Amino acid sequence: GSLTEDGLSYKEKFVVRSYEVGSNKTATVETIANLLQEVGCNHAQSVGFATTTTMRKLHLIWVTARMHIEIYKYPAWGDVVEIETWCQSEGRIGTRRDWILKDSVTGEVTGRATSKWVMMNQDTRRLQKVSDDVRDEYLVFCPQEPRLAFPEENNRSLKKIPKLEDPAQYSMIGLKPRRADLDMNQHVNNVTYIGWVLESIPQEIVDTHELQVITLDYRRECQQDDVVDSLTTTTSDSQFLHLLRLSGDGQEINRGTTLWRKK
Amino acid sequence: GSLTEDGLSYKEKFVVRSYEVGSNKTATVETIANLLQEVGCNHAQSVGFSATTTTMRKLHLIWVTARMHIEIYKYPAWGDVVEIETWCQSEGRIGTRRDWILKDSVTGEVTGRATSKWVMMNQDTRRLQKVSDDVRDEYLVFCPQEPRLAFPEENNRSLKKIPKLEDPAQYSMIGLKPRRADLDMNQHVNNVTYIGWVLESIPQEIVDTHELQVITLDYRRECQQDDVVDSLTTTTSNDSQFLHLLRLSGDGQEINRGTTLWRKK
Ligand SMILES: O=C(COC(F)F)N1C[C@H]2CCC[C@H]2C1
Ligand SMILES: O=C(COC(F)F)N1C[C@H]2CCC[C@H]2C1
Repeated sequence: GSLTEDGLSYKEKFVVRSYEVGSNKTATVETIANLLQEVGCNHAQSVGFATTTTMRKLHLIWVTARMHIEIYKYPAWGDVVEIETWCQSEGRIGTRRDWILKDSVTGEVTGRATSKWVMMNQDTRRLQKVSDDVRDEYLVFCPQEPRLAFPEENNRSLKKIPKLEDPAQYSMIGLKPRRADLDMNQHVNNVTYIGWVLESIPQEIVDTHELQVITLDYRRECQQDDVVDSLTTTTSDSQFLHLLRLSGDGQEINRGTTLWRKK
Repeated sequence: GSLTEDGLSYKEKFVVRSYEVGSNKTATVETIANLLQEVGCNHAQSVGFSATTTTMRKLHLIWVTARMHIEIYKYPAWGDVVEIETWCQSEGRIGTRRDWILKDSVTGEVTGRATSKWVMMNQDTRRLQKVSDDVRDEYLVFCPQEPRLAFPEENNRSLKKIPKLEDPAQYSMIGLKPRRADLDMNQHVNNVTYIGWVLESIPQEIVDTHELQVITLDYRRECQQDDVVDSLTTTTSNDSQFLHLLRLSGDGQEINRGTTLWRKK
């Protein structure tokens, strides 16, 4: 696509593909999640990026800490969806990347997303606050006045997610990543976690309901040779509490919540 | 994309995406396989197939993949535009063939090509059957009459008989299950998932040092949503050759067999 007239956001139109849709012939939440990360990459490339000059000298990367997605209408197979994305500072806590999905024909908002990214060393995996010299390097590509995709004060994207208590109501055990699940850098794609979380949602809910909200908290990366267990409990529209953990020791890697509506 | 001037083939340009590339920052063979099935679906839709005829719908009949052969000379890089041209052709009452040609949008050179053999089957009973004349006439008007082969060679590798892998296998990837992302719109496992499962038993060292040049896959059975697969591999060979076997974890029922050919980077 291209940067908007002010250079402070990026837009891209995607045509939804045959293998990108589910049983309802509309894009899956993982296809939407894939399209959000693609428009985010093109926005970074269009302004010279995904690290700054300081970041590569210090072996620093932006890592996902939290992802929140709300979908009102899933684009059908053959439909064009327009996604607009931008970044914003959260001082020294990290960066936020926001998205707005629109119907290319009507112009209506059909979905929206927000993500929280934190600075981390590539080698030790130790968290880090954003330095001023780093902030100066990317502020010129962000709106100065706040531009929020989810502007509601105390909303679903900032809610504290509790840890799921054993025994879980549902579970999908023995989940492993394949080469298609890794990115260009050999790490498991952040979208795979969405898929693994939804694997423990019972098929009856998937057949009768539509996923409206998904909030995911990223605690630890699943390695190529790791095995995950996906756990789910109904906390309620249908509401679920989720937990991804290592098959062996039970080390937590993700926690989240989903909200579904009757079709 | 669109049908060509004669309406006997379809072309589409795809821009390669960030999540669609592997370690070498070029499209994976599963991304290529996904793009081939996407250009095939748009070709069917552009001539009124949204993918059976009136006779096929009335008789609960569908086209199923029996064999897929893909040969790649250059994998498109992240950001590159790849142009795929696809067409179909009759093989009398045996079935249909769908062929593909991948081209570099900048140079116009052929960077890859594929051929597939499809057979008619009843959706419910899963029993194969020959292409009837009533069906043949309904789709012949969308195929070239003179043969148009992507792999025309006198002794091409797309028609070679694949043997069954003998136990013990040299390599293996056990306990492979499909997730919802592996199913298509009809809830059946996507034919591309089998390519990935086959490659899961190729050792990582081969993937890091070699590039996949040829892959031939034979489809014997479909893996159900609640099935578990075992991927087996044995080296049969500057170039590396492998013999593959996908089978059910339990009884050892065969679902796929294939071969791969790799070349040093
Ligand atoms: O990768 C980041 C920061 O994390 C998150 F926001 F994507 N970026 C990408 C660069 C291009 C857009 C502004 C710059 C911030
Ligand atoms: O899908 C097929 C044939 O099955 C298989 F070979 F792909 N089709 C759909 C139409 C495309 C032009 C020929 C028509 C027959």
